[PDB]
Amino acid sequence: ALGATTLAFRFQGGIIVAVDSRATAGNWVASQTVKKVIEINPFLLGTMAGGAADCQFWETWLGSQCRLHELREKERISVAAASKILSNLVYQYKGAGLSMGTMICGYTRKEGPTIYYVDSDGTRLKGDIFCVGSGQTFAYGVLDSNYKWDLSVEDALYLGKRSILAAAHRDAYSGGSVNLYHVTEDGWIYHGNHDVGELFWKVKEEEGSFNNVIG
Amino acid sequence: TTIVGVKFNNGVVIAADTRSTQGPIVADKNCAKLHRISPKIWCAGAGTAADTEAVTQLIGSNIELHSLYTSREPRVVSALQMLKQHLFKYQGHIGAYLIVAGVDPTGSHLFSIHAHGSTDVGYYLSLGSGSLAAMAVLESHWKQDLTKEEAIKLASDAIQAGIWNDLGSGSNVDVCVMEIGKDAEYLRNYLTPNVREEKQKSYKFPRGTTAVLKESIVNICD
Amino acid sequence: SDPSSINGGIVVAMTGKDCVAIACDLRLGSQSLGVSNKFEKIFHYGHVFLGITGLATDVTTLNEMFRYKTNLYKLKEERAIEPETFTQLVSSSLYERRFGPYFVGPVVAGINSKSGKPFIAGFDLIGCIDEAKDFIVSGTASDQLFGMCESLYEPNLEPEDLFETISQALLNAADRDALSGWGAVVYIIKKDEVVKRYLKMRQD
Amino acid sequence: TQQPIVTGTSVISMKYDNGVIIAADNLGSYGSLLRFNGVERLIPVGDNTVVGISGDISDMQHIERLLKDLVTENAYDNPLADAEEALEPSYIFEYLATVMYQRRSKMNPLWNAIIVAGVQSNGDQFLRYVNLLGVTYSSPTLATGFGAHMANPLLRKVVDRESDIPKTTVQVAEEAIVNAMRVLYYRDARSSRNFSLAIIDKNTGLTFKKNLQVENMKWDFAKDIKGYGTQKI
Amino acid sequence: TSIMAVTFKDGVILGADSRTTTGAYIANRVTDKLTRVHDKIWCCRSGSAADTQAIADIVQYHLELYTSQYGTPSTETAASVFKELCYENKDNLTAGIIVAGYDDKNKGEVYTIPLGGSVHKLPYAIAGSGSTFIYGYCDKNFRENMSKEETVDFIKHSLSQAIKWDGSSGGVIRMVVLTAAGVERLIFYPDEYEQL
Amino acid sequence: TSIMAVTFKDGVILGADSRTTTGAYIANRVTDKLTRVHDKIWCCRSGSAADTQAIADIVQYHLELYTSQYGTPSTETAASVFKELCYENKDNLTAGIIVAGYDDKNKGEVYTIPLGGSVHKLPYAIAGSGSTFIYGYCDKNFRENMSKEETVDFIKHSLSQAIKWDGSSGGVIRMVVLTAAGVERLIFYPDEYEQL
Amino acid sequence: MDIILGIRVQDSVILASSKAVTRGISVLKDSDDKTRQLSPHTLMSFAGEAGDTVQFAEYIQANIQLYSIREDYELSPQAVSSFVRQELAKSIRSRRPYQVNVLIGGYDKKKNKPELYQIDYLGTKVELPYGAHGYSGFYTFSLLDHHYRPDMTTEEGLDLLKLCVQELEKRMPMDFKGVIVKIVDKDGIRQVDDF
Amino acid sequence: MDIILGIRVQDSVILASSKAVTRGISVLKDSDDKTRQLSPHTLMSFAGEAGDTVQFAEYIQANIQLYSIREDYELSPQAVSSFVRQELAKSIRSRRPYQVNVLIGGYDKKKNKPELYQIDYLGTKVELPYGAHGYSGFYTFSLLDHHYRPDMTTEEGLDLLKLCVQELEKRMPMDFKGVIVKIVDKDGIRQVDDF
Amino acid sequence: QFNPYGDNGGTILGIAGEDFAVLAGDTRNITDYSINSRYEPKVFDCGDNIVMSANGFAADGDALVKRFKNSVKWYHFDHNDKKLSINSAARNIQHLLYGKRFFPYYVHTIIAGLDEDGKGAVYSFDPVGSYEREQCRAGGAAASLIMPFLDNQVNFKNQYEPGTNGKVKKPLKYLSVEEVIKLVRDSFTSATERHIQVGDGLEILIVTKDGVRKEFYELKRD
Ligand SMILES: *[C@@](C)(CO)[C@](*)(O)[C@H](CC(C)C)NC(=O)[C@H](Cc1ccccc1)NC(=O)[C@H](CC(C)C)NC(=O)[C@H](CCc1ccccc1)NC(=O)CN1CCOCC1
Ligand SMILES: *[C@@](C)(CO)[C@](*)(O)[C@H](CC(C)C)NC(=O)[C@H](Cc1ccccc1)NC(=O)[C@H](CC(C)C)NC(=O)[C@H](CCc1ccccc1)NC(=O)CN1CCOCC1
Ligand SMILES: *[C@@](C)(CO)[C@](*)(O)[C@H](CC(C)C)NC(=O)[C@H](Cc1ccccc1)NC(=O)[C@H](CC(C)C)NC(=O)[C@H](CCc1ccccc1)NC(=O)CN1CCOCC1
Ligand SMILES: [Cl-]
Ligand SMILES: [Cl-]
Ligand SMILES: [Mg+2]
Ligand SMILES: [Mg+2]
Ligand SMILES: [Mg+2]
Repeated sequence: ALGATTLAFRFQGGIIVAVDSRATAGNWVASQTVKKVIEINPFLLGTMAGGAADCQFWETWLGSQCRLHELREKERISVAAASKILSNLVYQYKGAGLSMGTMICGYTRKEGPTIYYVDSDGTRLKGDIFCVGSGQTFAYGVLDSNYKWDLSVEDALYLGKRSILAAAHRDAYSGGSVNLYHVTEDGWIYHGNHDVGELFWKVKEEEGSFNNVIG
Repeated sequence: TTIVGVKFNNGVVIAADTRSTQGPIVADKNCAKLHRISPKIWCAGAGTAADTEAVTQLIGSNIELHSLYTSREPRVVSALQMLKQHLFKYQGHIGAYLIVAGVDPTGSHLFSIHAHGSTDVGYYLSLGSGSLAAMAVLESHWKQDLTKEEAIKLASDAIQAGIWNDLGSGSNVDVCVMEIGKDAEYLRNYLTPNVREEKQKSYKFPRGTTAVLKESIVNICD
Repeated sequence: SDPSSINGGIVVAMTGKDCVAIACDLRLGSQSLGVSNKFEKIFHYGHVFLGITGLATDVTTLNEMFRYKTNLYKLKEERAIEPETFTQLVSSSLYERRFGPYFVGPVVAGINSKSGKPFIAGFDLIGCIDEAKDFIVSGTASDQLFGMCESLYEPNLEPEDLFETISQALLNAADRDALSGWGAVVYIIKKDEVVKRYLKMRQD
Repeated sequence: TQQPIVTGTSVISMKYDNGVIIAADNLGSYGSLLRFNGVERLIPVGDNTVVGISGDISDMQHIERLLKDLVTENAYDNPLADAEEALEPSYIFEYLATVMYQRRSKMNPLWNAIIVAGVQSNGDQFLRYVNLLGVTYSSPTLATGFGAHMANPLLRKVVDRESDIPKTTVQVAEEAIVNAMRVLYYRDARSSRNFSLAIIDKNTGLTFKKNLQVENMKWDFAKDIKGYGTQKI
Repeated sequence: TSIMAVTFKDGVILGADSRTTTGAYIANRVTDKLTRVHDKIWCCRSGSAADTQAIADIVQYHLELYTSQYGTPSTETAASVFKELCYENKDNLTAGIIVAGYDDKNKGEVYTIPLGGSVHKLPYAIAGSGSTFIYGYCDKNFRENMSKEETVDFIKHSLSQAIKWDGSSGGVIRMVVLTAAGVERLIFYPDEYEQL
Repeated sequence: TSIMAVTFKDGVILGADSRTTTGAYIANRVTDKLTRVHDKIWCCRSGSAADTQAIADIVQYHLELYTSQYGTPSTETAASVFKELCYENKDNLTAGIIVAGYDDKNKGEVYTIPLGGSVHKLPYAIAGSGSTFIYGYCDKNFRENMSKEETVDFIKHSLSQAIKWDGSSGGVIRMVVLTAAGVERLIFYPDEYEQL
Repeated sequence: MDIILGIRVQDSVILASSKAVTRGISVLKDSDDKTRQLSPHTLMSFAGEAGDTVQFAEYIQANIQLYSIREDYELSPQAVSSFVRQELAKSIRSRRPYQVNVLIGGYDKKKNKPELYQIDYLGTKVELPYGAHGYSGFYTFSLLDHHYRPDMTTEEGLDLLKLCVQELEKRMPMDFKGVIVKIVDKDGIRQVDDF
Repeated sequence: MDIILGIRVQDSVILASSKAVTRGISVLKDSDDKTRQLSPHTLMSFAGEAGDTVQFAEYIQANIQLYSIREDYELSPQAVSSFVRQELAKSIRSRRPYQVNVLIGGYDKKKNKPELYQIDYLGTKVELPYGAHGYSGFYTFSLLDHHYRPDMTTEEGLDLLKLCVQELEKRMPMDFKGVIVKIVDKDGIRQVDDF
Repeated sequence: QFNPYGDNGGTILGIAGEDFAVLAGDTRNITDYSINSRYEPKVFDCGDNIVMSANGFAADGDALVKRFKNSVKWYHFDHNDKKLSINSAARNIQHLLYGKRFFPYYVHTIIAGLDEDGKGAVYSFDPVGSYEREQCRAGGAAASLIMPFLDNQVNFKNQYEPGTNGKVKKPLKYLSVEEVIKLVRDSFTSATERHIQVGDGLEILIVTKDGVRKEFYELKRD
């Protein structure tokens, strides 16, 4: 039962991944410092939406399976194969009550930047843009209107950061802070933690947006 | 809640704790559960807080008008009868559990009333979530021919049993003594055995700690 | 489908030395969706202040109702209503709807013009009065406010100090509640002057 | 998933300076029917432990059998079975608590509330509770069912904390227990007048008292009570 | 509850226990379930304490108003008023009442009123949760035209057994004797009746 | 059902009615609820007819196998086998059984086994839906070390009342006498016991 | 899911409302106007339970028109919105409540300012720069929150509105068959025929 | 409501399948291919419960490909359809059944005839000239019943198919984001990129 | 129907310092409105300078702690008496909890100790195994009361530097063990006042490189 805003999108320079940090137990805000990006390995990322434990446990388990693959095959695992290992696993547990909605993100030679939406009822979708969580609608709006394939890395990082902010503002169960990631062929790069409180006022002033809010 | 009533030689005494809950939360640490129906007829209330206050005030109002109409001091049985008929009519939906006590020209009286409209007579009574803890004390220490000072002791000891052992009850002990031929004495916070200890630190903030966007003078005058 | 937690919101009130303070957040939502950041929950009828949390339609309705009743009170009595009397009016009006109640958590705050004594009070949805020396809390973050107020509060605070204490109680409680926040307002009330300050808080 | 049929009510106990006391009435109820009157719900294990059980009686008889079998098994290939390697209250308790939690985890509980009272080999008093959920706790006073609501308040007036234990004698502690059993007879609708009481002392050992009765009761004031309010006759 | 009323040579005797319960908790151990609706017309109350009290209060009002206009009412008339209330409000009541009274013409009479609101005139009646355990005993031991002392022993022994087996019954045994002589209240304590 | 077993000077006597019901319809008015599990160990059956028959058949099998290996079993042993079945299958059974037997050493013994599967050794036992109405009568009239004729009258009068008040009990009164002399079957018809 | 949107700009109020009427698995109509003119400078759009919507809108319309005739005077948008709120506030505790959500767009001629009011079926009123009902807000508010400026023109407001409709048409599951757009300003109410 | 259609004409089988994938109030994707090639001359489209659809389709695909390698021979559409039916017939009485409906379009090289099979999740097989699953049949069957002729060409079949999609886009409540069309004939399987 | 879960109340608190860490918890055990024990410890020394508490349903809490203590014991056997790091213990506990994902332990778990750099560490778990390292964490009945207070006093949230127009935040800094215990004591006395399930006593376990020290403080018993 976790409110969240997670996104991931393909572009010229690889993949951007952005998430919020809030965890709620009803109305009660349990945490503002939750890590919703799971570092499966140095080349693969996973997002956490739905069950926190289900996502943590099985995407950590996934990293173990990926390490065993490259030990036996002497080759990096494809994003396709990694995502399918996870989707086939949760499909076995279908009906039992697992709750997940995740994006498995990676950049390889044969595939290029690749994103797979994997979900607890067995769904496995390849795509360019994905948004998941209680605040996904708010983030989609900013993404759809501003997204282009030929985005620069600087502008793409801002777009993902701005999209989470949009949801954090409107969605009650999204917020805390923003965690950014850039996925390249040589691995992922962490682009810091950004407190939404400080980030909102900063974006308001610099961008001219959020006129409905007094500041 | 924990509430009790005890009869003695020349009158009757009632007592109550002072906790008021809202789920597992303590809303009021020092609330008054002892109500005045008439000068010498007082009521201890347990259950739904609004209901006990509302029903005691309504009957108290009607008792006053009745006392003026009849040119007589009100009787406990009148308050008892008026309360139970009101509660019975609402089939328990008004969640008031009361201990009614007082002195009148007929003598000293002690009754209890339940939400559905049933009444009981006794020398010692207890109601509320801590009634079992209180009744255990009453059953252990009560005797016939109690004095005023013995009855107050027994009553407050019964409330303390509820305060310590029942999570629904807590804080202080209120008492009201109704003796024949005398004015009723309401002893608010008769015992205060749950005083908060000194805090380890002062949390007084330096001035200007809080960030402010706008200031403005509010006009309360005409 | 719990009327008291659809729209969200909080109100807190405190006493100081020859003063009172009452504060509220500005959020109005429809469950997860935030709708307005200008929804003030504190109203005043003369020098008596009333904060109301709960279902927003009932908040608006009750304000209009007590404005109605206090205006008629003043015309007949030829004087403004006092906090102690207003508290009883609120209780009466709510219990009148005992078996079809307004889903609200009101809070009264003010200073008696005759005696000069600071006064605060709280109610449940059917009119039970909760009078207090120290503080009153209400709303979806009432648990959080109870924890802040019980530790931060001390008696006989000066208006300027009292302002900081109530503001910090509200802000940190609101940040641990999803349905509260999006702005805040604090009223500092002295015998013959009232200051209203808008706080800067995180907007998530 | 069960439902209890034949049941036993409160079991009460407390610590005193040299040992522990435990008591329970001799009734086996069948709903509102007070069906069986010769039921012993205190079961000694060795000469240093007494297990008091409330709840379902068929499940109680099962536990009796387990404890009896536990003594037999401990004696196997054990020359010090009546000495250093004899059964301790802490051993007996942990065994039961293990069983109770395993049974709740299989959704097939033993519908009981148990108090294990005894004295350890080093003289320390042992008093601990366990129930159908596998929940465990210890305290200077322990009670089950109605006893938790009515007896504990009375026993805690004697021993309110740990420091009050050396100050409490066996005479005073026994008096409080017997008084508590009377109060339960006044106020528990599934209780009986007849009961058993057991004392485990570090010096005088195990004293098991059967066929006790509640006495010195107050009923006389009932004659003065007439009607339910207005009635004078 | 355990309650009963028994007719005999000189009149009628009502009998009852003194226990009031809330689940398994005894809310009152010295309850008075024998209640006066008229000088020599009394009733035994079983079921809801609230319902039976409300009913008895109304009946007492009706019979007081009857007496002001038409003089002393019959025991049959009293039972009819009880019935009318219990029958017409059967959906909202839980009350098992035994009506007992003494006339000079009709002598001792007993009417029982179960849940439905039906009326049954009997030589003796038993009711309440504890009555189930003494149907056999009471049927075997009841005789018509017993003496006062015999009738007291019959009620005492009967309610003694009812109390022994029924957890919902206990405390003291109250009795009310209705004869031409007047109205006599009796009480019997545990130490006496338990060891019968 | 109404069933009972009573110990006396020379041994033990089992007693039962003969009614079997499906709702309010009497499926069998001449049922035999007294059943043999061993030469001088019998049982009274109450509850589900299917369950009690299945149980008794298994116990008879266990005691027949016991006898082949270890000789004649005790009445306590028989009660233990019944208990084991009733306790371990308590979720799927509705059986209230009274076990009664005669040893030469232990004489007459009675064990009752309620729904839960608990065991209770008693001087006498009563069970079944109709037993509720005779708890008072049986408690007042039972004595230890009665004669055969006294015990027969006690059971006859007791079950007579149980049948009179319980709609789920009726027909004939069957009895089985267990002594050193042997096994004697008795029967008593309505015209006799009804007018007691 | 009847999509109704509202945007208040510098000098006007713009209301956009979906054209589809669906019943079961069939789109019965694709040209439905989900609005009523309450007065020359006040417009109300609506969405909610079938039947209740039109019945409520026309009932309000009749009451406001009655007021206009009686006083020979147009009620302010604020006054109309308060009247509408009170009717819904009564309704929610009735035997069968009106399950209708509304937006009220009006131009106040005394203040020379446009005004947009959002009122849900419970009687929850708020004045806003931009508003929506149902799931519509979940998509558009992020866009409006970003691109909305308080000093925009009517033409800039229509472009901002087009951006919202495009986003809804992309991400919403149901086909709502486009929108009818209407503008409220100092000169009254008019419809944009080509959208 | 994942639209899947099928039309058997003179010399080919045409399958049309919707592109939308919806989850809650969001269209997650608008370019989804709801089909798998079982063999060079056999194509299966599918629709139903999320996860189950793809898992089932790929499982069938693997089994048919295994058969092809083992025997160095392509199974007939009739044989493949029977195998698929039996798997669903087993499934329906399992602990957790596959909730998947399929159309199987194939060209039989021995008979030189196109063949279309409709199989629902219960294992209910029928050979048809035209077929559909879900609510799709409720709109299109009347059109197909009318304009369908057995001697039509592939181009005539595509025009007939366009007519069905237009009717669905007009009357269906949900936006299914168009269709991917594929043709199965003597030369194998190919996709129509512009539809 | 049989309900295998229960609520034994209580509340716990873990704070992490620079070179130390504390794990506190009240000693009260309850069921409904009754008190089972005024002193029933639920914070345990598990070895290897790891302290642990599992609050909620006591039976599940005792089982988990017992299993983890056992896990530590076998880690030594299988890995040549290697010291179990706090991060390794956390991951191990995740697997214990998730092993019962479809019949959970109804507990909120918190562990405290020192990381491999010697700095204070606190980890918190949900009932099914999700975990996170944190500076500050309250768990249990009164977590909602305590936690926002810690946010304000430990992490200095919503506090800005005086005179800076709310532009410059108050700087984060490590607190002393003495200052931390003050906050813990004040946190629990406040929670005791307003939560009925909190009281009786407070037991704190402090963890430094030197070892594990204990401190006990009385709380209100009402
Ligand atoms: C002991 C302390 C507890 O048994 C006593 O019995 C006291 C009696 C004194 C105070 C007169 N009882 C209570 O304090 C009583 C306990 C209780 C709670 C709920 C139902 C029945 C009894 N508490 C109350 O009545 C509080 C009083 C507040 C603290 C001023 N009221 C509530 O808890 C109300 C319940 C109102 C109610 C409505 C309809 C039927 C029954 C009760 N609950 C809320 O306000 C909760 N919620 C908050 C958000 O707004 C919507 C309601
Ligand atoms: C024997 C006990 C049974 O036949 C007697 O008949 C006596 C009659 C005397 C007192 C005249 N009956 C009772 O004592 C009677 C038993 C009973 C209970 C419920 C329904 C019918 C009969 N007890 C009561 O009426 C008590 C008296 C109070 C404690 C002073 N009242 C309750 O138990 C109320 C009754 C509410 C009610 C329910 C259905 C119909 C009418 C009224 N119940 C509660 O308070 C609920 N209680 C809350 C605590 O948890 C357990 C349930
Ligand atoms: C007295 C009657 C009650 O204590 C005795 O105990 C005897 C015991 C003798 C026969 C050993 N009991 C019965 O006669 C017994 C009563 C009974 C009924 C249901 C459950 C438990 C006890 N009657 C039966 O067992 C009959 C015997 C048949 C007619 C030969 N069986 C039924 O009534 C079956 C039982 C099904 C069942 C239900 C629950 C648990 C176990 C078995 N029921 C039906 O046929 C249903 N019937 C259909 C027609 O409409 C009414 C219901
Ligand atoms: Cl009564
Ligand atoms: Cl049979
Ligand atoms: Mg937010
Ligand atoms: Mg019969
Ligand atoms: Mg207490």
